[PDB]
Amino acid sequence: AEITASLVKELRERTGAGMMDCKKALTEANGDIELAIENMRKSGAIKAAKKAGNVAADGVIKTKIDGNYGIILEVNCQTDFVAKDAGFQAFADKVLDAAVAGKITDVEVLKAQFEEERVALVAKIGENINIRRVAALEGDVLGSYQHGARIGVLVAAKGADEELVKHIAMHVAASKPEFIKPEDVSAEVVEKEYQVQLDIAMQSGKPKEIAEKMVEGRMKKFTGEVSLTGQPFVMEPSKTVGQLLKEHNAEVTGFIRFEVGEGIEKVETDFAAEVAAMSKQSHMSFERTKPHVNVGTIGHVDHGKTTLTAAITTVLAKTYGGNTSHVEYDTPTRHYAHVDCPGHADYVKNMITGAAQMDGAILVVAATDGPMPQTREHILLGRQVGVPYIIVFLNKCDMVDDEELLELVEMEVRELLSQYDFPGDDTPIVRGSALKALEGDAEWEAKILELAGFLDSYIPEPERAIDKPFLLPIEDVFSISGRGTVVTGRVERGIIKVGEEVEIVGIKETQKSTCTGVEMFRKLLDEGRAGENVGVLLRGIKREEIERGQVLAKPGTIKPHTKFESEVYILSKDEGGRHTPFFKGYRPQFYFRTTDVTGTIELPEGVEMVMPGDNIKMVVTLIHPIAMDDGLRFAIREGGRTVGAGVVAKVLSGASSRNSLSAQLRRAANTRIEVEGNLALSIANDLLLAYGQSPFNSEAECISFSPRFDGTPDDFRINYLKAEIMSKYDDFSLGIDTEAVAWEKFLAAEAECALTNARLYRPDYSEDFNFSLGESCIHMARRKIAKLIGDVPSVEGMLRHCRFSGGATTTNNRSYGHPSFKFALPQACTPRALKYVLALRASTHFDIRISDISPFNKAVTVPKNSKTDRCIAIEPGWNMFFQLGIGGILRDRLRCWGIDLNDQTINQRRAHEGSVTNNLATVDLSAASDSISLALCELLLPPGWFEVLMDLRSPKGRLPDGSVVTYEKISSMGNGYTFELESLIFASLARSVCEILDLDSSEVTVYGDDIILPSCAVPALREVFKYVGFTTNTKKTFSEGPFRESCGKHYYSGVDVTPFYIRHRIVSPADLILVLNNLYRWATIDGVWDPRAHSVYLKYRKLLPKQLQRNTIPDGYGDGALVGSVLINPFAKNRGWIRYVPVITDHTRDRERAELGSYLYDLFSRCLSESNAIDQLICRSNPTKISRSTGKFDIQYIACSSR
RNA sequence: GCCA
Ligand SMILES: Nc1nc2c(ncn2[C@@H]2O[C@H](COP(=O)(O)OP(=O)(O)OP(=O)(O)O)C[C@H]2O)c(=O)[nH]1
Ligand SMILES: Nc1nc2c(ncn2[C@@H]2O[C@H](COP(=O)(O)OP(=O)(O)OP(=O)(O)O)C[C@H]2O)c(=O)[nH]1
Ligand SMILES: [Ca+2]
Ligand SMILES: [Ca+2]
Repeated sequence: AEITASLVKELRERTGAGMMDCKKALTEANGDIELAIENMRKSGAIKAAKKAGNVAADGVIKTKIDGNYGIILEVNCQTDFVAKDAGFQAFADKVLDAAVAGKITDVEVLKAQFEEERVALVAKIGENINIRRVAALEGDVLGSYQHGARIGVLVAAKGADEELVKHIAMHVAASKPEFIKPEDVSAEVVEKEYQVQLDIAMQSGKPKEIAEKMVEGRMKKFTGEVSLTGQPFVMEPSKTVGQLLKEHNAEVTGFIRFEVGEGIEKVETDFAAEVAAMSKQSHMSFERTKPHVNVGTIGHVDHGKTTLTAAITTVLAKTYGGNTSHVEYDTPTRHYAHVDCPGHADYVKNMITGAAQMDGAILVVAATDGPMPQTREHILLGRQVGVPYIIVFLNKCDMVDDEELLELVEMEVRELLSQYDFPGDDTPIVRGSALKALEGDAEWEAKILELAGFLDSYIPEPERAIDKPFLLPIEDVFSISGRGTVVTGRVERGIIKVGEEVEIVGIKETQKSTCTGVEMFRKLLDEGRAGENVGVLLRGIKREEIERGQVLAKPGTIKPHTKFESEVYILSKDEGGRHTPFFKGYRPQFYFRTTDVTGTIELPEGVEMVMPGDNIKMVVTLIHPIAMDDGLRFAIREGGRTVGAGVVAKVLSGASSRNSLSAQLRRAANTRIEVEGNLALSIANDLLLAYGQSPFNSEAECISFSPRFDGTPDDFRINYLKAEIMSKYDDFSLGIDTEAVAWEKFLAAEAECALTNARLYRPDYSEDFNFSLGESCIHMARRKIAKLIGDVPSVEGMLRHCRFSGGATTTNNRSYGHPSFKFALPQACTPRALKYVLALRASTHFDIRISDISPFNKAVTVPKNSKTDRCIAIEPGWNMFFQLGIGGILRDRLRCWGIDLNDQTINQRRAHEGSVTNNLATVDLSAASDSISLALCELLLPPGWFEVLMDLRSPKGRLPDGSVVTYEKISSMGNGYTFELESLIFASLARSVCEILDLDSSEVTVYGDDIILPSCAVPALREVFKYVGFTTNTKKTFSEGPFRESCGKHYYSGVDVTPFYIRHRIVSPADLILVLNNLYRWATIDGVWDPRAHSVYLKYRKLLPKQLQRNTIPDGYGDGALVGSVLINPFAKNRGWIRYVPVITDHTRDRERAELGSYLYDLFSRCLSESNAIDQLICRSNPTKISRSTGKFDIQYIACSSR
């Protein structure tokens, strides 16, 4: 030792400071008990001193009101756990009570008055704490709301009562109103804020008043919303607080709102590379089945917790060979993933959300200080979250010589533990140091190895999924003629062999049956094992008495319940969640395994509001049963949107609306808007005029107007609209205009592939003298293609990418377009394509039948402009099945050239850049995917690929005119890979032009035929394209000037000038609503109208049935309602804190789906899956449902968010 | 009325 036995046996029982701060202040005070007290008392200030250098992010807020004098107080510490401790409560309680009396407002007054007592705890605890600020408020009838402890508010209101200033307090704490009234705002913060926005918009070319008018209406909101007055009342967003006041009788004199840690920093703490940080200082000098265990580390800030998981990692490496920021490390036996629990409220979040589950905590306490008062709250957390086992590491022991004190704290700790029902007597506790464990010190190196040895033995092997009792959440149910009723889904746990009896429990009287079989798309099996997607055939049960939502379990394994208590986390505004709080009523959907189900929730004691971002326990009561057991995760949703996660804790026992409004709307919907002439056009003209431009003279002008690419952005923007807005209208009658031009154009493309097919298979000028650019790019391109693409399409690629999808094939029409009707009905197929089908058939035990074995496809016709149609081709369905495969593989391979064909996004930005910069061109080919001749493909593609492309194409054509074509081009759009093939042809050529000119190939980007490459590359690109068959559309290709367009977006000197198109005779309210929304979106800046267009909007809004004039939805929710402000929608129906606005939909009618074809589509699709801070992993993908579109409209009520 |  260094003293005697228990020399500190009560030198902490009156202090609570460190152990080696009592074996020290009691050695230079020679066993003087009441001396050491003052040696540390006036020395406990150098402590609090060495702490103000530690950021104090966490803490608590307190709130007291004396008759009508109230006070709000922020006394913050630096941790979740300290803020909730018994002590740090008492201190701020008193410092608060001694403030009503001592009516302070100067922080320093109460500060120093306690600065004594406040260096008393800091020492006892170990955290930089203090009283950061204070203020107070006096009014007539004033009140407060205290949101747990994170945040509190003070409201003073004249003319208000008890259940009102409370509600105004609750609101304030939600909507952080930076002012009491719109007019309150600093006529400086705004005299000059109207002088900065006026440039944002006057630079866009907007005329004086237009920009003014616009900036005003927008500054007008910029205040109302940040002002208690112009804020939608949080318990009634239909009306604003402003109106809530004036309406009751009262007004509000003032408010204070405090939130723990406002404007501090909280400087991000990344736990991951952090371990690496301490470790790098000491780095200087088969069987994968193994169990995966999760542990967490929880203790006092730098009691070594950081260093210990750092020591854990290294010492494990020095011996053996081996979410949201986590470090892993290995044992000869098992694998560990380790997290830190820096916060309570933050750990719970991560545990309800599933992002970080605990199998066993390891509590970390330093032996020189022993348990800190707040260690109670650590064991508490584990207790609350219900961490099954806790292991304990005593850190930094070497600095405690009297081994009597080790056995002391060890005993101290073992007490606290069992105070919260953990087995504190029979729990392992290693005594060691991480500090010298890093420093290679084998003596303490072995202590780490010891703790580990426990992670091995005391935290038990987590029960494997395969080992639990079988269970399969039912995604879908089918009746297969002669095979019987089968269900599909993924087996969650256990095994299911054929013959066994299964229980089908879920939503009705749990029923029972027996497993007839088990199969995948290719294999037929006799057992289904955990993690596998299968179909399971039953007997005796019919498909009308099974629902999706139900599970298929081993009998007695699970049971149906309707009520449970649970721990849920509501997502924040930031994380996709709601952006409004909810209260007593909340009635959302709880999505369980594979289905939404609706329920009511009841808050615990003392809580009546809930906000995005906050944890919360609630007792959920569902509208009908669902198999469940403790620990079952669920999502909480609002019409498809996830807004919270949750886990069932304990399961209990279990003991507004508008139908004439619905009909009123339904009827308006089904009306015809009626007028004299051409409304579409009339709208365009009242628009052209409202912007001071000549109207279209005649239907003739609409489709024959060329914009001027000069002048201000504003001047051009409408000028561009004027040339685009009517360009696609399909109902001008005025023209000898047909689709005969479509076939003329088509015959011309063929005629061209003919030419270039001849020219390209014949480049023997019988000479060398002459070297050509076209020739060189083909050669250069071929070589890059082969390196990107391979010799031939990997069986795997072809295997994971072939699929049915979508619309017509040679055998099915629009009505039978769905993938299920492609597996159902026999599909055509090409002579050359037969081996693939037959290969597919040898591939599966299901039926794969060719209907016909023809070489033809159907050229047909769809709309394009007013001037011309577009011919496409409808392919033999089996041929399609395989063209999607190569299409799918080219789609990946293109990624390596920086082309991403899913994301038109990247081609739009580069269009916007080209737009200010002028260093990028946007180029456009004319009859793009009709000019790619056979010859050209064959020069460019590996022969293996080209063969396969010839196998998979449709060789011959079959026109409406009954005639024929033997295709000269390789393929027509309609073909499941011509879009990716044309992308790759175009990219490869333009990249070659890049090298030939010393430009960076990575500057090339391509989506279909929308090509973007450096502006210098274009004249060359032009010539290459001419050589290889293509014709570049000089009109739509821009390599200079202020204009660029790519993939739907059109830019002018960087301002978006993308137009909108009226494609059709507007006839139904929906038609009009749609045009009026396209107007809205094209003429609104952040919800604020250009007034030139606003008048025209208002004018034509009056053509709609009245109810439809005021029925508004937000943006992003479609077009069956006018886009505007949802909080002033009289038909909006708030129902359980989710608001529902009704929108127009197309009335449908159900059709029989093909049971067999829909089940193949399902099983084939699960086959597709196995070849490919988050909880989208809680939801599935849905059953096949067919419907026919009647021309009538309906009204559906859908979920909206206040903004 | 296909392919993205
Ligand atoms: N099957 C099909 N493919 C299309 C369609 N639109 C674009 N693409 C694909 O991208 C390429 C065509 O770009 P487009 O915007 O249609 O222009 P284009 O019709 O070929 O020629 P143009 O410049 O004369 O309009 C080829 C084709 O595979 C379409 O409506 N149907
Ligand atoms: N595969 C396919 N590609 C298309 C289609 N329409 C346009 N594109 C492709 O995008 C390129 C740009 O043509 P745009 O006329 O600006 O229309 P968009 O690309 O469809 O724009 P948006 O996002 O609004 O749909 C041409 C073509 O490659 C289409 O119907 N099918
Ligand atoms: Ca084009
Ligand atoms: Ca294009």
